[PDB]
Amino acid sequence: DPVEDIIHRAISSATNVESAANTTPSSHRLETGRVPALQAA
Amino acid sequence: SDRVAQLTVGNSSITTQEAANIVLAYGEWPEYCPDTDATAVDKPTRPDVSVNRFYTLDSKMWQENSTGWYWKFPDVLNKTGVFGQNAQFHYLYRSGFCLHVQCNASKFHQGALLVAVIPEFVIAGRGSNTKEAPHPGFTTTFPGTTGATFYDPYVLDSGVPLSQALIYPHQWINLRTNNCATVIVPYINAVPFDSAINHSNFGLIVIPVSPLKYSSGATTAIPITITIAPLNSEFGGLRQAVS
Repeated sequence: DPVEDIIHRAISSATNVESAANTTPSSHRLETGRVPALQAA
Repeated sequence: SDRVAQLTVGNSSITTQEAANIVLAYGEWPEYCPDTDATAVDKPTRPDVSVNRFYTLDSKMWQENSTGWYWKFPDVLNKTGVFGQNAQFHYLYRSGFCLHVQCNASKFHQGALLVAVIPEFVIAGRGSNTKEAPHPGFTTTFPGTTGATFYDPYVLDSGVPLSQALIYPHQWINLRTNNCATVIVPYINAVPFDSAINHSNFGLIVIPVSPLKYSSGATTAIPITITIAPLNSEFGGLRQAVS
């Protein structure tokens, strides 16, 4: 009923880390479309 | 049921009919490196047939005035077989071993050998200098398949007496009782993987304590052959060949 337009977060997330990170076992990739080596700096 | 044994590893097998027993070094079996003790982040190779088999070295003639012998492991197998090619292409290395020293003699011969396994067996120099100083050559420290004869077996060429060297894993080859000694050794090192070219873990040693004696007319040539075999061997860090 009065003037209307008078009426009108982050990214990071900290984690408690005790020791260094582990490593999970991997396999071989033979497929197209999914590439982790190409970056854009 | 105790003097007769057969040891089949890979595509090779050793029989014996006059054995004594089989010694596990420090009560443990050679195994692969667990995930809670590994420090590399690559996947290791495990050939498991092509590298786990009995390799037979050359024979050493045992005489009246022998002062004894020593090999370095895994130095003697860096140039023989597919174990010698996996230990050159790969930076890292881990294995156990299974040793077997054959020496037969008749019922009219006498003598005894001491077949022991010495972890981290460091050769000493032989000079009275307090700094320059004498140090052993590379063919004396890392001899290869031809071994090396001791100069002073009473102190094991390291200033450490033979009379206490039964604290290591060992057997005896007494020519009236047996003809072969078998020692099974796990991987003993302060790091999980280590290089197979710079660092030899332990050294097999055969020293005749009581000398070979025989009456006239008997067979004068008594050889000593050594047949060794890697067990649970795995490599890592692939690159080009370095010998």
